[PDB]
Amino acid sequence: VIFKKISRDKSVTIYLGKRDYIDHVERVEPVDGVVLVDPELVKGKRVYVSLTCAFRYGGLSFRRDLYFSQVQVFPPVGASGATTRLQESLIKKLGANTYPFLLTFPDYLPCSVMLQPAPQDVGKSCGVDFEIKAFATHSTDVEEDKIPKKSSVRLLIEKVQHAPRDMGPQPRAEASWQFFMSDKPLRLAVSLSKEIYYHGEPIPVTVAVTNSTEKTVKKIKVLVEQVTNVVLYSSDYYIKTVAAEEAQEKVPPNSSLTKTLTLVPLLANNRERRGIALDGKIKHEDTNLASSTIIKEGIDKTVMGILVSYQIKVKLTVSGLLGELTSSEVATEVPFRLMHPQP
Repeated sequence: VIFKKISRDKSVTIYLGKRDYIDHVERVEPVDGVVLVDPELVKGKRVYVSLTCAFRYGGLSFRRDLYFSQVQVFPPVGASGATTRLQESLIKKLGANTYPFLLTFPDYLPCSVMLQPAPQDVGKSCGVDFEIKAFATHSTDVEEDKIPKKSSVRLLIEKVQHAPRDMGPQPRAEASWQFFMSDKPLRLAVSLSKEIYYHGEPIPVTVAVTNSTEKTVKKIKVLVEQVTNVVLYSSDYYIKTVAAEEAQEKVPPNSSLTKTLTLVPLLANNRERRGIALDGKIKHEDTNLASSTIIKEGIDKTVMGILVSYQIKVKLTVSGLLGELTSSEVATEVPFRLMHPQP
């Protein structure tokens, strides 16, 4: 759906073909668009188009430009390169005051992520925004580099994480426990079907409990936890359960059990959207859980602003022996990556 935005003084209008731009690790879809100007109003002026990736935190406020690119589209510079089908269409259709622009993403950026704090959280609101801006600027004998608000337009865009071609090794885990006063172990092996999952895709967690203890494994709980780490400006940490299933089955003393439970991590699983890393405005409707942060090798993690990750957590609730006051709970975790399907 081709969408446009006109400036207040109607001098600079900007057209884009889409709002979501696909990052699939291998490459990122460039921002190809067009700018229709009113030659009467932009006469003697210059019109630029900019791409900005900013991390914001927060009145108290912090902002870091994770990436910035800018080009002049009027008057023309003559170095635009080959035009795309969308650009050619829009130019041939809108008239002659139409000037194409192409703004590429680098490979060291994160994707669109927003985070609003919950009452039990000490962190402030933060996120990563992507913004395209077309503006007209000019100088005079009294002022230079004057950019009036009326001669400019902004468009918020999305940068969406999609699965790359390859994929990590099969997620596996193994934890063993020896409790107080007994060298008898409780072993727990956990495997996932694959290392990358898609938003909405069922996640098969295979759980193998080898219980050599005199204790009873009263409960087997499997969660999908979203761990999020703000890594710029303030060191905030969040961890929320976004999916949960129990086994409805126990493991008696000196017993073994292997079962498969299927978790689907969805934002719709909890009405509470706060304290969770999302991929859009916390009140919109197509907002999903943020995709796993894919940190490219050699890059310093802090330039991602917000690190998002997902893990399967297997919790075992074991019974107390004679003399013990309460039950006990042990747990293990196995990481995995969540994102949108391949292009």
